[PDB]
Amino acid sequence: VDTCSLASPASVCRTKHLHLRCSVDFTRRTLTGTAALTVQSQEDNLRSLVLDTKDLTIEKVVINGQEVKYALGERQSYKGSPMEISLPIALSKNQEIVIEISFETSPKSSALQWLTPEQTSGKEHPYLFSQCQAIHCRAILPCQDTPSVKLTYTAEVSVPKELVALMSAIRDGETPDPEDPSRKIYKFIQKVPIPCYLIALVVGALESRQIGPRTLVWSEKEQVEKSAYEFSETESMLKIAEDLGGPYVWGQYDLLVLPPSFPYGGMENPCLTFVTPTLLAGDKSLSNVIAHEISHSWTGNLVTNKTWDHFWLNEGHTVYLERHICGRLFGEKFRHFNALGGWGELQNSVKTFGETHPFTKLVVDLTDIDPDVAYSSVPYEKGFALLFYLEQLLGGPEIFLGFLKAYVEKFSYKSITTDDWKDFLYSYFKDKVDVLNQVDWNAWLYSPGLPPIKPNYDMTLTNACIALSQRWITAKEDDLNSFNATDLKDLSSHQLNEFLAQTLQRAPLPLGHIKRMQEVYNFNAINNSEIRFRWLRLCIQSKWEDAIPLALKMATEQGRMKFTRPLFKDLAAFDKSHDQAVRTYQEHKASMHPVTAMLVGKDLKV
Ligand SMILES: c1ccc(Cc2ccc(OC[C@H]3CCCN3)cc2)cc1
Ligand SMILES: [Yb+3]
Ligand SMILES: [Yb+3]
Ligand SMILES: [Zn+2]
Repeated sequence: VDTCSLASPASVCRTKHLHLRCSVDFTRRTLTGTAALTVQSQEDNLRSLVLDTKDLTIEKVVINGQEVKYALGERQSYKGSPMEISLPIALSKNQEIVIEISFETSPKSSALQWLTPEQTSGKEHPYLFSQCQAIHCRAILPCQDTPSVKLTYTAEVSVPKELVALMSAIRDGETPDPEDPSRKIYKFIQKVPIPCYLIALVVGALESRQIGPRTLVWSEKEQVEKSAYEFSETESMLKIAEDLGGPYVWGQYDLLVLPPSFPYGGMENPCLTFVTPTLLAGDKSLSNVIAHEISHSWTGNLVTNKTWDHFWLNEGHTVYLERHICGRLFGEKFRHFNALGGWGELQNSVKTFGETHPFTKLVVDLTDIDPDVAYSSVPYEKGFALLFYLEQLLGGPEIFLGFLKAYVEKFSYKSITTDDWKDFLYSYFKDKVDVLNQVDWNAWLYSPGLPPIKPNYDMTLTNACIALSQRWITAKEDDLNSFNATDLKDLSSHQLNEFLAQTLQRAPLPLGHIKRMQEVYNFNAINNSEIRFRWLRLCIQSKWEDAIPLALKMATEQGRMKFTRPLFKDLAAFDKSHDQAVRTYQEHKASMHPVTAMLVGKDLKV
């Protein structure tokens, strides 16, 4: 059972389909309409069921054409309020009925960010986007808000006629709205069963450009050309992913480039991946995020974690596939470079939480924990590290990719636990059980801290990064003259980033060192978001007051939490910028994404 959901579990009843009919009201910042849930009883004599809700106003519940009794329980913090519905006729096992709930969202919906025209590229029209993962779908519509249940869906969405609606589904046409000529209705169909966290909606002044046989990129007009170029490797990556994972079942693979406040690098919404505009580096160098989102089309969207305690199944396997895609495109030495960088990020995460912290376990226990507070690189990188270690134990990448494909095929359209995964690993590799039994399963799956063993990494591309980082760390004042722009001449953007990551792991450095780094490398000029993030962190941690306005600007001009949270935290930790950091958060809080505002507030103790 799912300790993050208040709804009836899958063992009691299962939602098979959602038909959503709604209207997006920008004047009120509300979504209003009806959610018709087709529900299948899993029990004899079923007379009631419970759904998740969060800050929803319920008008009525209709079954068999008549209003029925319901009750909203008390709010249980971030979990929201349970909604018990009294069924008019007792159901037999496997009987299906349709329950139509009339509802309206709150402007404060934690699933939604409502943007004013000023907050968009075009400055004329407003914009709305959703982000349900993990447990925010209940803040859009009443549902069994657990990934243990998979449903198909159809939707009709009425929007102001100058705007476009898109969803995690196949577009099924548009018409003027008969109830309001100032509006358009956009229709959508998702015929593959999905967990509700994958329900997504965007409304805005959107344009599209074709970039491959099954891919359009969508954004505001101002970003279309740059996005088409940035993500032009998409089809090549989809082809490799199909080779590794099996058939792509979702029809199209479109991309949507969101406004800068989108809180994450990407979200693998089926048919329509959402990405941060912080990927728009100009040189395709941050395309691994696209590889990651593509990979979720198998690991996550087809094979799904049964509860959020098992989130590493989604992420570890996706990072594993991501790094294989990038290895195929750019070589095995590059895969190792990225794998080793990932271990570095895991080191950082473990150090941040502390080596005994429960959020550093691979399988977590989210009982009475807000999923958004637990979120970190751990499931990604500790999960990847386990799979990479197993690859090395079991005879290499060709062999292990055989397992991955078989795993996806075995559990397609299902929701599974860590034990399901482990049982299948043992089944697939039955002739290697002696090797499998050498793994310290209790440590890897259930213990906090760094894994009990570190995999073997090729160091070829990393060596120059470490060498230069070490030169800086061990430099004394009289060595600073020796550094020069030529030091960087043979380093790729990825290597510059890794040099900064290595150096940040030892921060602070002396202020004069950091001043010299700017003098000779001109890192202030680099617009690549990953590099700029790490550089500004290094500058702030090393107490360079000149970097304060730069870091405040980056923290607020975009909202990807990977960057915004640590920049604010670093600015708060620096005495010279502390008061400004707090004031800046206070001033921006009302117009921030609701989850980002919550987490930055928590980080700052404000
Ligand atoms: C370990 C850490 C967090 C969680 C809960 C969780 C899972 C996914 C989440 O997704 C949020 C963003 C990540 C990228 C797009 N969605 C958030 C919280 C479970 C295990
Ligand atoms: Yb159609
Ligand atoms: Yb010296
Ligand atoms: Zn992911």
